[PDB]
Amino acid sequence: GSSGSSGKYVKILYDFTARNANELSVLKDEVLEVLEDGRQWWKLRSRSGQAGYVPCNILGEASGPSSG
Repeated sequence: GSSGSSGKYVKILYDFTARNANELSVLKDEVLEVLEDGRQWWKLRSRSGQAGYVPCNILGEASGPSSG
């Protein structure tokens, strides 16, 4: 089952079009769920239930104004 309920996320900076399955298709101003980090390409997962790899170049730190 679910391990953690409170982790981290990434806010897409540039709209990316997954060239293949291995890749994930995201848009700008989007927030996916980071699964694998500290690696060449991160593995995010859309709300649709899809998971792919993308460049961290477009990735960016996601933070909120009021949320401890």
